Order: sequence, then C-alpha cells, then structure tokens
Amino acid sequence: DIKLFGKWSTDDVQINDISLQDYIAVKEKYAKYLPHSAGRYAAKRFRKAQCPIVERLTNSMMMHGRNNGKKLMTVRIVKHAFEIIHLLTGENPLQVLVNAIINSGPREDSTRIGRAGTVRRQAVDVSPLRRVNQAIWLLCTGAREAAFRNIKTIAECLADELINAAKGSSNSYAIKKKDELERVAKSNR
Amino acid sequence: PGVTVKDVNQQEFVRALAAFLKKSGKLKVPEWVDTVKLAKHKELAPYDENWFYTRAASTARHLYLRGGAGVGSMTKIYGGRQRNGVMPSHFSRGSKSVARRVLQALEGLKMVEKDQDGGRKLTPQGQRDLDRIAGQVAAANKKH
Amino acid sequence: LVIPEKFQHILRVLNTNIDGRRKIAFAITAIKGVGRRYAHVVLRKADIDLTKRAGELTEDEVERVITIMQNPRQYKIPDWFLNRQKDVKDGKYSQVLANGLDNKLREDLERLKKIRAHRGLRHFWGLRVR
Amino acid sequence: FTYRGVDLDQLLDMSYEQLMQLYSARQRRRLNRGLRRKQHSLLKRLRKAKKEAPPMEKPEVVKTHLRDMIILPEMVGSMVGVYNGKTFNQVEIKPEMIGHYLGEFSITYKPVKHGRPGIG
Amino acid sequence: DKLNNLVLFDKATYDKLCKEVPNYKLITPAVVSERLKIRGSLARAALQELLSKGLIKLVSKHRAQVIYTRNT
Amino acid sequence: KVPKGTSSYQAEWI
Amino acid sequence: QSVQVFGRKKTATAVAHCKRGNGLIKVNGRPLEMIEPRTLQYKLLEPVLLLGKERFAGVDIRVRVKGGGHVAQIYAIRQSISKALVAYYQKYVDEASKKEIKDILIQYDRTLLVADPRRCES
RNA sequence: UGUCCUACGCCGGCAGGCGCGGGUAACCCGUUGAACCCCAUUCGUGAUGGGGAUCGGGGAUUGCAAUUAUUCCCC
Repeated sequence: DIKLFGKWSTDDVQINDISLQDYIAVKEKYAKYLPHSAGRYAAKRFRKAQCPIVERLTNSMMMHGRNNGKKLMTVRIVKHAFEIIHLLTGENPLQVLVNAIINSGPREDSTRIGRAGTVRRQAVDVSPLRRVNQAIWLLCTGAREAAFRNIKTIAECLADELINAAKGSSNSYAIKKKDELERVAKSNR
Repeated sequence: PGVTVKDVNQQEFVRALAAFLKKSGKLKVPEWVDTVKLAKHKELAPYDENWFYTRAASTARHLYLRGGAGVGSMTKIYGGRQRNGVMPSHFSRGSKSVARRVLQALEGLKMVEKDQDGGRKLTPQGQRDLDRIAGQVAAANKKH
Repeated sequence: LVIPEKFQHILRVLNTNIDGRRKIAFAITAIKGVGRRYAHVVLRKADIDLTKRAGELTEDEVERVITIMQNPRQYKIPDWFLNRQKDVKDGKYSQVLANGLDNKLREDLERLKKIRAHRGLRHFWGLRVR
Repeated sequence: FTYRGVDLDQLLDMSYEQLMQLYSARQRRRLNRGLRRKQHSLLKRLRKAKKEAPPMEKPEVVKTHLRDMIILPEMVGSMVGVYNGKTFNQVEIKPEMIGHYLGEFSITYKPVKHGRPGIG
Repeated sequence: DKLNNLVLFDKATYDKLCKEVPNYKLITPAVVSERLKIRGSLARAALQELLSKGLIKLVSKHRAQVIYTRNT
Repeated sequence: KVPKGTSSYQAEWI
Repeated sequence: QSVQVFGRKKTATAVAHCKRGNGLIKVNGRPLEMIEPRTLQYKLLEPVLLLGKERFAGVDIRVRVKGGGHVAQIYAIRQSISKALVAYYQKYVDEASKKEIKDILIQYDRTLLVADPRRCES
C-alpha cells in the first residue's frame, strides 16, 4: 500500500467538513510516497485542487525569499514535523493536518464594494478552494512567525502551530487571525 | 566475496580509509598540520584535528574513480564558494601545496604511480587495498 | 558532562576581562589583538583540547597558553600569522597585545603626524584614508 | 633613530643590493624594476646640492616635479621642493620617512570645508 | 530582558535531568534548552549522555532536528 | 603657527 | 534480447540498457538506494516499491546517466527505468502485461512514462 | 572563449614563480570535475562565531609609473 514516506497511512483519515471534502484530496488515489512531484498544477484553472495537500503544504512554506528554491529541504522539514506530531499526539499526522486545515479556514470575507473613497466593506462568502489555500497560507505564516529568533525549531514550530490550530485553542496564529477576520466580517454587514 | 568501491557507501568508506591510514601508521606527515588553512576561499581551519588522512582518502578514492588527474585537477575538485566579502561570491579552487604533498606522501607509500600520459593514477596494490577496505565496510554494513 | 568545582566564571588576563562560560577559542578571541584563527593555532600548539570551556581550565594550562601567546617565534609559530611583521624601529617578528595595540597605533599616528605625510594629515582631519 | 634594527650611518654606508630586502614589497618591486634617467639626474642634483653647502647652513633646495620617487638613505638632510601640480612645497627629508614616496609630501587637493547649500 | 543560560550543570539541574526528563513524550534539544534555561550545546551533550546510558529511545537524527522519545 | 617652508596649499591642511 | 531506451528531463538524459538478467538495477555503476539525494530516494524506488519485487527477479538494467542537475537527474533515471520496463515487456513479454503496468503507472503518476515538454525558455 | 586560454611537475601557508606541451580551436583548456542542494561535526537566540565595512602591518603579480590604498593573498 502507498504510505507517506513509506510510514504514514492514508486510509485512516476522515474529512469532517463536507465543503472541503472534494478539495482536500489525500484519501485514496492521491496518496503519494513523496510530497515532491514537480508536476504541473497551475497550467489550467482548478488543477491545483487535484494536487495532494501535503504537496500544497510543502510548496507553501518555502514561499519566503531566502528559501525560495529548496524543496527537498522542505519535505525534510515536513518529515520532522510529522514525526514529532506522531510522538506528541499519537494520532496520524494526516488526520490532525486535515483537522487544522478545516478549523483554520475562514468562512466569510470582508470585501471592498463600491468606489474608491468608500471604505465600507461588505461581507461575502468564501470559496472552498480559497478556504483551503488561506488555511495552508495561515499555517505556514504561523510557522514563520514562531520560528524567527529562538532555539525553537521550524519543523517543531509547524508541528506546534498545526496542533494548536487543530484542537481549536487560541494559540495558533491561524486561529486568532481567522477569529478576528470572522468577527470583522460579522461587524461589517 | 565480490564487492567493489562504488557498491560501498562513500562517506563511511572515506572514514574507514582514514582509519586504515591510522592503523597503517606510515605516511609523510607535515609539521604544518596544526597551522595551515585548506583553501583561500575558506575562512577557518578544519575542525577535525586529523584532516590530512581524510583528505588523502578522498584524493585516493577520486583517483580510483577517475584517473588521469593532476594536482591542479584535485585543486579544482576541492573548490567551492569564495565569499568575496561584501562583493558577490564566486567559485575558487583549493590549496595547491596541500594536495601536492598529499599526492607526494601517498605515492611515498607506493599506492600511486606516475603516468606517461602526463597525469597520475593508482597502483594495483592501491586497488587491492581499496576493494579490501570496501569488503570490510560491506561486511560491517550488510550485517549490522 | 559533570559539575566542575574549580570553575572560574570571570577571568582577568592582560588587564582584560574574559567571560569564562564561553568556549576557550572564542573567549581568547574576545580579547583585543587575537581572533579565532590565531586562537585555534595557539591552542593546537598548546596541546589543549578545543571542547572544554574557559572557566573549566586549570591554572597551569592558562599560564602556559599565555606563555605560548607571548613569544610565538620560540614556540614554532611561523612568520606570516603575526600582526606586525617588520617594525619601523627594530623590525622584530612579534605579536601585539591589547594595550600594546593602543600604544602602537598611537605611536604610528604620532610618527605619521611628525613626518607630515598625506595619511597622517588625513587622519588628523579625520576623513577616509583608503 | 633606528630603522628595522639598523641605524642611519650603516644604512648610508649599506651597499646597493641589500636594500632589496629591507624595504616593503612595493619599494622592493620598484627597485627591482629599475630607476630611469630623470630621477637619476635628480639624485645627482641632490649630491651637488649637498656637497656645495656650508657645514652649518642648510643645503639649498632643489625644485622638482618628480613625486614618483622612493626615498633613498642618501637623501636624508636634503632640501627638496616638490610640485603638486600647482605649487612647490619645501620639504626637509627626515630619516623616518625612508620607506615612503614623495607624493604624500605634496597633497594635490585641499581639504573640504562644507558651506551652506544653495538651491539644490 | 536577556535570557541567562548556564553552560554547566548544577545539582538541582542534574536532579531534574536524571529524574524529570524521561516522562516528556517528545524530546528535542530545543525543549530542554527552553524549559530550564540551559544552553543548547549542554542540552544536546546531556541528550547523548542519556542515550549512551540507554535510558531514552532515539527516533531520528539529522543536522537540524534530532527527536527522541521517553522510555516505554 | 606655520612651519618654515610649507606652502599655503599644504598649510591649509595643517 | 536487450533493449536500449532513454529518459529525458530538461537537459538530463539517462539511457537504460535492459537485459534478461538476475534482478539488479544498476545506475552508472551504483544501485538505486546509494544515489546521493536520499531525501528524494523514494521517487527512484516508486516503480520498484509500487510494482513489487516479483517479476523484477530476472531483469538487469544498466543506466548510463548524463547531464542536468540532481532532481531532474533522478526523475530522468526513474522515467527511463519505467520506460525500459514498458519497452521490454512490450517486446519480449505479452501485450496485456505491459498494458497493465502502463495502466498502473499512468494511474499513479503521468510523468513516469511521458516526459515534461516544458524546458528552459530563451 | 582563446595566441592569450591553459594541461603536467617542482618550489611554495598563500596569492604566485620556475621547467615544460597543446590549442589560431565539436580536438587543448574540457566527460568544461561549478554553485546552491545533500550527508555528518560544532556553535545555541546575545550585536553572538551573524554581518562585514573602516583602519594597521607584510607578501606577489599587473604594468615605463600603484603614492590619493589598481588588484589579490596572510594575521
């Protein structure tokens, strides 16, 4: 059976959210040995949803400038994070990954509607693919912000942010950013 | 018992060849081991006190892998980034005299011989020692 | 490792404070006149292992490495690592030390003044030399 | 006074070949490359100026444009006027400047005193 | 404020090292450097010391992250 | 104060 | 009795020489597991690990590899290995078996058979 | 890319010298033996060994001439 790095199962995962079920594609056919693929996913519209979500997480955390080309390094960081998530929580790392992505994704966004000069924003609904993208982006941004100047390690930082986002506590950067975004979206109307 | 060097993990093979240079004992060791740099592109001295036999192991194994190589060729192989200061960094070769006396001390033990072509390559005794040590590393890797 | 009972937290060498919790090479580097390279060479010639810490040292090792760093030529340190190769006055291969650096730059500045060269006058005005 | 462990009288009496190790690398390279005719005439003018002088009085200045010179030990006590492109300056050659050029004894540019700026 | 880390062990530090360490599930050099304010080199050296004692299992070793797990 | 022989171009430096 | 195919990726080309052998996959005189990018060593083993150990018992593949970098290099080597297996089971083995392994390979990753057509634009 | 591009050896910490060969060029440089990247060591969140300027000494090339640092090398 296909195992992530030859160790991680992919049949035990369950998707809580119906909205993100069709775009979080890791379950049966999309399970790969390595997150690295070097296959095209931005060639045409909606093709990046077919891409495994571990590859999305890999491609989204080397985004910062001085590490903008290193991808084997990135999947090594993802490996260390997944190991320490297993030895911390005990569950499968893909399950808690799916939970963090589901609970970190925003549901309503404020958007400028009108003209230049009217700063009054209107709250609009959120696409599920954009919800997945923003969840991964916020997780990666929290991983950066927790690992700037400390002994605390970047893979360990991604693990801590992922666990904090999945259990829903107000300690992940994604959770607090999503909560303030939701409350301002409610306040806009 | 048919094994070869390329079927042996390279870093452990270099380490074991350095250990063989220990328990062999004889090699022409310079009095400047504890003062010298190792390339003009490098900033500090090598951290390991016993770098000379490790570098000799790397030189011998690269000579086995590809022959017809001179001192300048090994100097080019051991190059890397010259941090040019605030200036943009470039590529720089290694130290000429260090690799030259490594080659001279390595042929001083009758492992390496001079080519008529102009280059320099390995003795049959050298390849016998190399695939013997490759045999020991293979035995210590496939059984551990 | 273990708890060293004879630990010197702050050292005083050549009228200079040394942080004893730092590594021996970089604690010796911390004083003026010697960097990491000459510290590594003087430590390799002093037969002292690099791993152990500055406060985790005995007094004989400290005084003997001071003795090595005082007179490099007698202890087989070759004549290209030295700070001043050929002095104007006596031309002696010697290390310069912390207060020695201040005094030697002061007298170099003074001789550049009294010669009235371009470099001395540029230092007098206080502008860029190179 | 003592230069590189050697006093002035020995340096004046020191022969021509062994100054090629008692100088800096730039001066040793320049002396290896060889001196040309103009400063050879300058050096002979220095000799004629130093012998044709009263013992108590200072020898007369010789004016020159050559700032390419390295200073030899024969030139101590000499009264040399050096051009900087506009005017000559009067320099007495002390013996502690022996490892220098004449070009640093005539600065070709004035120091900058910044005034109040105009419409920039 | 600056963070003060002791480079060498104390008696209370050694007591917390020999006893309070192997019930922390995850073991990194970073967490040992963080919880009781010691330098990372000292925490690492104590970590291979406890490994050579045979008291803590190793999960993986690398240049950046080296992860261990408490016994049984 | 000015030295004996120096020119005004160099006396501006002093 | 033997076939010679190639695998291209950007600039890197790896020529696979496939012969009825004794179950050895040799890449430039080195086996698959002892290629340097050990972080990306699973991609080189994906045909071998995914397709099983079973009918690779009598296949000797010698891969002579030139050009490219490291990632494009190992991708070219793995695509050459897959194409060598497809070509050998097309030529000397029945049609349905090679159709089956092609179906499995395309079902896993499309680049295992066809090369990436995009390259460095001037 | 090349009649200044360099192969090889020796003397060399080191820029570089010395004796020798090829190339007016898919041939010799040159399987152009690159660098990030990878794999092991040490450093461990502080103006730190990060970052390297600005200065002080020597050495070697380039050039009729390097002084107003040409350039590079060693502390």
